[PDB]
Formats: sequence, structure tokens, C-alpha cells
Amino acid sequence: SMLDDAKARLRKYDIGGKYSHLPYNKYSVLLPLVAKEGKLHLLFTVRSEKLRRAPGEVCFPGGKRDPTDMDDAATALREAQEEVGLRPHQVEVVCCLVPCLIDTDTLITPFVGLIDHNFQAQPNPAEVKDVFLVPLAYFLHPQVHDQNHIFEYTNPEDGVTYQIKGMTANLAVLVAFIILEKKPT
Ligand SMILES: C=CC(=O)N1CCC[C@@H]1c1cccc(CC(=O)Nc2cccc(Cl)c2)c1
Repeated sequence: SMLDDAKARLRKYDIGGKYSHLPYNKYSVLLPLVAKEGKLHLLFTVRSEKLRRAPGEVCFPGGKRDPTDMDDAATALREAQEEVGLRPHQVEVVCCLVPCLIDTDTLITPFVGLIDHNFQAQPNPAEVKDVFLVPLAYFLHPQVHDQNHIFEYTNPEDGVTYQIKGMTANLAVLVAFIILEKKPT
């Protein structure tokens, strides 16, 4: 099936816990995959204008690990619940992709998660201004704008344009390559 094929592809890139004990300031992100209309989509948030770091920007759900988290996957799931109401039974964590190093002392670990078809986002307005889907295939032929390369995605439901950039854009491309490369039609 489409979903069984996605997970099998993703598993080949799972680094697991290889890098998880290293003594960094640790954050985790969830790359949430949603199946709609026969196709895979990624779910993105728009960060609240209130927030200190990067108000109003497109981001994946996630945040800083805390002492309650059993592991890095737990951080991602705790934060996704807080931000968009995603509950643990509504997500299967399929793998841990390549961690992102920033600022010399910070390590951000990305987890890809398959989201239940009945999940409906409840944006928490103190953290998240908006939630939207992008078809995964968009990231193979994005509308590129230079400001370094920025993606512009216009939701055909409502005509709203979102800008996706930086590691958010990078991770999205990675996931699209993993799952969609070399597929019969
Ligand atoms: C910054 C954009 C991005 O997607 N990436 C992936 C790698 C780098 C960066 C990131 C750094 C550190 C935490 C996070 C995840 C987070 O903080 N989400 C978030 C969303 C919406 C409300 C809130 Cl409160 C948080 C992400």
C-alpha cells in the first residue's frame, strides 16, 4: 500500500538513537505525514506572533527536551500535543532522520510520524497562529524565490501564500526525496 511503502522507505534512513546521548542542548521536531485524497502531505505550523524566537514563521511542531521525556521521540510528541492537540495514539513514529547541528552547542533531532486520518488540529493560539498541509510532491517542484532559496506555497482552498525556508524547507525536501523518488505511476 501507499502507507506501507512510505514507512518501508523511511525505515532505511532511520539513524535511531546513535546521536541521542551526546551532551548537547537538545530539541526534537515532528515531521507529520498526513494522507488526504490518495496522496501524502506534510503538516506545518505558523508560529504565533507572540513568540520570542521567529514569530510568524513556518515551522514543524517540536521544542526543547525536558526532564520528563523518556527519549527524544517523546519530546517531539509532547510538544506536538501542546501545540496542535495531536495525541500519542494519533501518531506512529516511524523513524529518526539526521540530526541538525546549530550554534555549536545545539542538536535538533527530527522524527517522521504518520498521523491518523481522523486527527483534526486544534491550534493552541499562544504558540501557533495557523496549521496547514502541503502535498509532499510539491517539494520536488517548488515555487522558488531568492531573498538563499525560499519556497512559496499557495493553498488552493483559500489562496493563502506561505513562505517555507531554512531547515524547515530542507527537511521537507529530504522527506519528499525519501518517499517519492523512483516510483512507477
Ligand atoms: C525552526 C523551524 C524548523 O522547522 N526547524 C527544524 C530544524 C530547525 C528548526 C527548529 C528548531 C527548534 C525547534 C523547532 C520546533 C519548534 O520549536 N516548533 C514550534 C512550532 C510552533 C510553535 C512552537 Cl512554540 C514551536 C524547530
